[PDB]
Amino acid sequence: SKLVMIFASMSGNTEEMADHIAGVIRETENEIEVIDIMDSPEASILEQYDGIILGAYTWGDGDLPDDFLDFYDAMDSIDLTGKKAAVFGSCDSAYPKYGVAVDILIEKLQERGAAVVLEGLKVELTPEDEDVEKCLQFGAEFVKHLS
Ligand SMILES: Cc1cc2nc3c(=O)[nH]c(=O)nc-3n(C[C@H](O)[C@H](O)[C@H](O)COP(=O)(O)O)c2cc1C
Ligand SMILES: OC[C@H]1O[C@H](O)[C@H](O)[C@@H](O)[C@@H]1O
Repeated sequence: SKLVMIFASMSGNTEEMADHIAGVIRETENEIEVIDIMDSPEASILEQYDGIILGAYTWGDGDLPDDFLDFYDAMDSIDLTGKKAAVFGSCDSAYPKYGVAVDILIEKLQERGAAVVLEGLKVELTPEDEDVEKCLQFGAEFVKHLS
């Protein structure tokens, strides 16, 4: 199957997670295109993939990264019925609205008809060894839902 991952990372923590998850998926008989939100992908591309993984840190007052805002708006016009999806991100418990960008992106995927097949994966700041193993389990469990 053909998969897409779109991630946002300012300081590198969510990108570390993205690279682990994608590297695990690449050891299966599936292809994945990993795209940084800074490179301005259009949301319509999500319609062309069998599975979708989004990654995002949380910013400001429990908001999406600034660079995700246009893409998020454009998601109101796409049809994701049938697709398998999941979301991850790095987080900081110095903030009350912890990792809520993950929850916001999950909600939007649900609204557009995607089957969200995993709980959101939240890691505190830079992954430690146990967090890295959680990234491996996320990728392995995601693939199981593909046909
Ligand atoms: C201005 C600012 C606001 C933030 N607001 C939140 C927040 O509401 N909730 C949260 O979990 N983290 C918040 N964070 C923490 C980042 O999401 C966290 O540092 C994360 O590791 C960044 O991921 P990245 O390395 O991929 O950029 C905020 C960080 C900054 C700098
Ligand atoms: O493409 C836009 C439309 O897509 C779907 O029909 C949504 O359910 C609807 O809320 C939205 O207006």
